[PDB]
Amino acid sequence: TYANYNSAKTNLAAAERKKTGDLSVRSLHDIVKPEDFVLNSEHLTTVLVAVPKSLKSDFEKSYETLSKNVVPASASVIAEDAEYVLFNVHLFKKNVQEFTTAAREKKFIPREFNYSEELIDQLKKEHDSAASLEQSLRVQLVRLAKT
Amino acid sequence: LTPNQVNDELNKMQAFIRKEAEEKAKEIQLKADQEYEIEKTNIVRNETNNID
Amino acid sequence: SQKNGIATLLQAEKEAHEIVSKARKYRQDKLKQAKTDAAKEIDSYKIQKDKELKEF
Repeated sequence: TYANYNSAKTNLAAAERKKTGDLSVRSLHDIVKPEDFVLNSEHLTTVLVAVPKSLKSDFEKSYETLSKNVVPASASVIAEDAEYVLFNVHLFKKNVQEFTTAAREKKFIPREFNYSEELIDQLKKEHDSAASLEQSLRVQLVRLAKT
Repeated sequence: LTPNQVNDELNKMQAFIRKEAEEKAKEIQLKADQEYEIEKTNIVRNETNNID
Repeated sequence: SQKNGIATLLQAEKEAHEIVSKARKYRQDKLKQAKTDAAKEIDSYKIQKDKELKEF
């Protein structure tokens, strides 16, 4: 019972921590799928994520370093993450080196990750499973303690 | 203009698409030639054995 | 909306690649047909040799 409670608490802590998005990938439920590793692969479309300062010009300053190899569109960063930049921008995988250089030069600290439909559904299922496991482990521990 | 420069860069990206199309066409032509040669060579050999 | 040109280029590349793949498949089918034609020609030459062998 104690091990089950510990595992459920760890799952709940992971679920709570992964939903921040200040310096990492935010919750898939709050995330946008298209052009964010959902499709957007190869030459079809593009996906990017970084935190260059807290302004669009700085994001444009970072995106200018990409050399316009692929997805020349300027990066747009707008979110509440650390009251600063958190972007879902275009950087094609055909220019993965240029995609990285779109954020590396300006120290944007990119936080891109896979957010496909399957990935988002799996993340939602994992969060729901963590919550349900916490509740079920609490009930099981209460019953075990009563016994 | 940077958006105009963005348009030029998008055209350059479309050029990488045209080069990819040319490479695919060249690969298709090479496959066509190789398949035709192999089909002409291998099939006749057994046929020649039967014909002889 | 900033990726409209990127999507257009992607569509052009995908259409060209699909056309090339269809042409390559048709070329494989044509190579198989050429093999069939060569086999039929070998059979006809064998029949002619059979007339030639009958001449012997």
